[PDB]
Amino acid sequence: EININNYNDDAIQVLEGLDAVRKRPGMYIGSTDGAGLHHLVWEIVDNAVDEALSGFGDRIDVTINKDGSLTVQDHGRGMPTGMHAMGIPTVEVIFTILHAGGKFGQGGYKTSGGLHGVGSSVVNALSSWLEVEITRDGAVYKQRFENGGKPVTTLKKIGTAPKSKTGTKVTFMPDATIFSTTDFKYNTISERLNESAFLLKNVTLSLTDKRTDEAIEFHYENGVQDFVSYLNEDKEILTPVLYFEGEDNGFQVEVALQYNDGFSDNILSFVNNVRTKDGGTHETGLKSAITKVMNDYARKTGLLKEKDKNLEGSDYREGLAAVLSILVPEEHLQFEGQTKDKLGSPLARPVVDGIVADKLTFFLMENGELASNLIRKAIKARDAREAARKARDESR
Amino acid sequence: EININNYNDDAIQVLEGLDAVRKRPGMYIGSTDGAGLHHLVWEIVDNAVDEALSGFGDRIDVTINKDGSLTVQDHGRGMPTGMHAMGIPTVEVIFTILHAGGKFGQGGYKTSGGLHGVGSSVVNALSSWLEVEITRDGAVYKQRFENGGKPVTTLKKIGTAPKSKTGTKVTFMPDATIFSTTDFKYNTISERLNESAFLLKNVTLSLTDKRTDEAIEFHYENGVQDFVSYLNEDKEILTPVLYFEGEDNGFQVEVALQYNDGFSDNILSFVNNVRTKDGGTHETGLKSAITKVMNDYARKTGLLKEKDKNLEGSDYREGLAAVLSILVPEEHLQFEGQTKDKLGSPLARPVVDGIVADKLTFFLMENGELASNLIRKAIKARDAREAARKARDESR
DNA sequence: GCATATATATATGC
DNA sequence: GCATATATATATGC
Ligand SMILES: Nc1ncnc2c1ncn2[C@@H]1O[C@H](COP(=O)(O)OP(=O)(O)NP(=O)(O)O)[C@@H](O)[C@H]1O
Ligand SMILES: Nc1ncnc2c1ncn2[C@@H]1O[C@H](COP(=O)(O)OP(=O)(O)NP(=O)(O)O)[C@@H](O)[C@H]1O
Ligand SMILES: [Mg+2]
Ligand SMILES: [Mg+2]
Repeated sequence: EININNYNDDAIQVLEGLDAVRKRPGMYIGSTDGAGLHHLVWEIVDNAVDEALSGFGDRIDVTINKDGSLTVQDHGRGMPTGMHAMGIPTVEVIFTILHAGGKFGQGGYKTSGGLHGVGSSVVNALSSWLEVEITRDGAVYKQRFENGGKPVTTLKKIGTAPKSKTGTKVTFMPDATIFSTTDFKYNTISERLNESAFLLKNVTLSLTDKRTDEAIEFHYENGVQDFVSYLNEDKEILTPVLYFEGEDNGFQVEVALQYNDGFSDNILSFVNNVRTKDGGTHETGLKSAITKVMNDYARKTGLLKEKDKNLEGSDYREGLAAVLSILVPEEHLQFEGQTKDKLGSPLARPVVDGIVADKLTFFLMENGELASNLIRKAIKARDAREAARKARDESR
Repeated sequence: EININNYNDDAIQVLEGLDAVRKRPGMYIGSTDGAGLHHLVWEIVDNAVDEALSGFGDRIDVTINKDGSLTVQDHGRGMPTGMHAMGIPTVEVIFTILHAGGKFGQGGYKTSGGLHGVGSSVVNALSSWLEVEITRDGAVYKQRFENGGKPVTTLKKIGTAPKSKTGTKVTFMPDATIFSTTDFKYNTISERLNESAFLLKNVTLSLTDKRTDEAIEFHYENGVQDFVSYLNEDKEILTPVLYFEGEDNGFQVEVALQYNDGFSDNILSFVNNVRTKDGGTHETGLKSAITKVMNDYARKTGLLKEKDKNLEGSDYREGLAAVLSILVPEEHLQFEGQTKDKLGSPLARPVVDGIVADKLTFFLMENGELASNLIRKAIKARDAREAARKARDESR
């Protein structure tokens, strides 16, 4: 037996890779609960999106099948259908080998959300079967895997097509043995695709559930502005949607703002169309140049007096709705961990802060009335915040 | 030439493992700053700690070399010195292959910090050079890597040692090309190792910084009680140090708690001697149980009434300082992410909430004067909080 | 029908 | 500059 009194060469083991991910899923998707479960879905969809963000495809069709598996069809270029430089088909590289793919700087993708090269393999490793249909250059190629991403067929030609017809169609059963639930939730996927559809002013995403025949479809002519509105729908707005966009040593930033009656700060941020829910170097940029440009503004118009300290950030965000969406080139792309919740690209902080800072300073100079009322609300906020502290402190 | 318009099988690159941690350092230590740099220390210490937790090593010393490299010596069993079955020294397999080790429950280890099979390998990949030295079985073996972990010797026997003596000595220089800083910080390391000491009664930990001639040692006999006591040192207490402890399903919970005249809570938790700075299922059951037990004591003794609302867990934790250290078995260990920052194992919410609730019940039932000052403390809390709500609301 | 989680929303302090 | 907890709503499983 292996011991403890007996730690020899025999005791160190090497996982075959997809096996590493079956053993330590937590490292790759976070958790094996339903939140875990849906990260598989996001991995495949992010792949169709990265195709669309490079220019290929105007339609992604997610589909919960009767039997419980899920499908992502796109009209992008297709996965390469030949022999890879390593003696199994390239598709087989995508799905079974880790740290492999097109987004390492080579030039196959423009800006793009994937960057680790694990996504499709992680989905593959964690499924009890998985199928690919590629459409390329007149032909349709299929291949299947079973029992933790194990090839059971080579890539294999099964049909012809119109020649203009291209794209990828993945379908996987998540593994009952890995996940405490394998019940895909139509409500979760609907809300995700909707989030994504905002971010492709030119794309249509769809979800179809053959379990219930429910179906929805998303499309948005004005993108991040439509996003902000959709955050303030059944709410009551105290400003028109501000829309600021710009570029800067290859960064591309798009931002939409609109205040509401409310008191919440509610601001959503995205690197290369990938929601970064914990914020990051980009969100900090925005937060910054609001507080700077508002405080600077109110000092220049005397509405915060001279001997009067500077409002705080909380104040200026109280009631805010903001969608921030940056494209960051691959050479500058850093997130904080195999996930993609937080953004560590130190360049994004001056990028955004810079671009925002200019656009905003110039919006207020133009709408004096709107901008004064924004500074008066901010003043009212620090008044409330201070009254709470006054109180909480009196009581001790 | 590889572009958007020419994407066939050469646009997919396969990164050799250690190159991947160099390509995407965020996925692997989350940042390439002072915080990332100090991650490379903690991985090598946790490896040493893991030996002591299985019973091997009474000592762990850490040195910041004049040249700015850092050593970590342990007297544990030493890494296996022979030939791994994949055809290379086992030492090599540790420092150069990802997803490899003795902690996937094979028996080499009891319960350990580590579990991913990557830490040693990450430190090597991010180092201008790395040197191991194993003492086992009468011999001192030694092996050197350069240029992000490519081996420049093999595992070479370099001399003699006495036949019962054992240990591993890991020296590495962080790679200045990767990190924005490679100054190791003595205060930082001091602090971490202090804390690693409170959980290792059988180990004395050392830090020497040959840059400046300063050293500290660390040894504790009392675990989380010595830890809580130090957490409160220059504060004023208002309670003895409380210590619960219990076992369940092979898990082991230990926790120390103690209150101060302050308004802050100070909960520190640990899985397998590894610090979980974001909590996780085990901190949460810790907190759950404090709250539920204390409101039950509230209503049973009548300091809360029918008409009154249950107190928030926030109220009960003001001035709280606590250290929760659990031991969780490999076959249940699971973090959210590669990062070990928060625990994700489901069975630990019940276990810790079981052990503490039972134990803390028993204690209030029997320390009623104190139990009532506590409850009264949470109330005057709640009245501060609920004073701030009204005095804020009364401002809008 | 009971308690389960789930979608959402505010709350400062170190 | 940084971490969610829950408050209480509703929807759904034991
Ligand atoms: N739908 C698709 N269409 C075309 N190519 C694809 C598609 N999905 C994956 N690929 C290719 O397969 C590679 C592997 O992607 P993937 O396994 O998800 O990792 P990745 O996109 O690079 N980066 P990450 O998603 O951060 O893991 C990609 O880089 C693409 O070249
Ligand atoms: N100080 C040491 N003494 C003895 N064996 C060691 C030591 N350091 C590492 N090892 C061996 O190397 C293996 C892998 O080290 P490491 O790569 O950091 O992996 P891990 O500790 O298993 N997993 P992880 O640390 O989760 O990032 C361990 O399982 C041990 O067998
Ligand atoms: Mg991807
Ligand atoms: Mg380790």
